[PDB]
Amino acid sequence: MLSGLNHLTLAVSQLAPSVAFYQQLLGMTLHARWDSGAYLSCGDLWLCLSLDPQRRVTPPEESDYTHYAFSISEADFASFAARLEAAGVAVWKLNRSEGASHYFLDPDGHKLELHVGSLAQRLAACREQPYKGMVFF
Amino acid sequence: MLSGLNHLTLAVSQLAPSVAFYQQLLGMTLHARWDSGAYLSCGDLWLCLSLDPQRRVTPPEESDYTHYAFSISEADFASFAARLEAAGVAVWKLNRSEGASHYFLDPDGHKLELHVGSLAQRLAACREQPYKGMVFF
Ligand SMILES: Cc1cc(CNCCS(C)(=O)=O)ccc1Br
Ligand SMILES: [Mn+2]
Ligand SMILES: [Mn+2]
Repeated sequence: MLSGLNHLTLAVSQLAPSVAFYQQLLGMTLHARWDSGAYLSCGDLWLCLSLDPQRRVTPPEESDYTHYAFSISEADFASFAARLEAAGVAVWKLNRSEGASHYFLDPDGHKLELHVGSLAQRLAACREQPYKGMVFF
Repeated sequence: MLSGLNHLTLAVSQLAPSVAFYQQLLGMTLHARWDSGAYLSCGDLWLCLSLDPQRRVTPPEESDYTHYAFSISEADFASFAARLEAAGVAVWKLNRSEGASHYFLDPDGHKLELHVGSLAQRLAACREQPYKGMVFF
């Protein structure tokens, strides 16, 4: 059967600024870089950045809600979000509809998120403040 | 400090066929569903399906290379690929890299992959046969 996410691959329009964003700004671990891509890790996550001439820099109003959330502790969340804000990182959402989250964009407009909490914690919170029509299995 | 992927959220145009795809076809566990979304798990992966009127059913020629790969064992790979084929699931790429990979599309055209192999395995292969311009850290 399927056992988890093997890797996340993001198409990027310019390799160097994307590597800098994920490694320097977000603090992910850079393992390899070549003319057309890079491999990073974020804890157990394998992230690939793939240089793609088809990737467009996409404003958030032009893309759907597909997004990628990274885990951060309650102790680190606010200062990390504030550092991104002070660095001029663009945002895409303000309303906290799924808990403690900070919504921000990568250089190509990929929709990213910092989130505090697990799925179990989100289910427990939703039992008290459920989304409309919610059923739990 | 970021510690991993917290969740992957896919925007979907029709919630029922997307739930059927991820739960019934791909075997993920459905934890909750509401009028505009669902939460599933696949091992450690927290997957959210979010009903989004902005999601277009997108042909693979019209999207970039961003994609989401799920882990499967080598022993299970061929029968899972055959299950997807029986269900008429379209393929968007042939494998030409190390480790088994099956590249398939979800109902809205999200680019998915089954992959056998870790980052460590990929890096080992790359060290022996580096991509053009490849540098390691
Ligand atoms: C830091 C780094 C950069 C590059 C890009 N070098 C570009 C050189 S040129 C003269 O063609 O502009 C590759 C690997 C690492 Br690691
Ligand atoms: Mn989210
Ligand atoms: Mn891949």
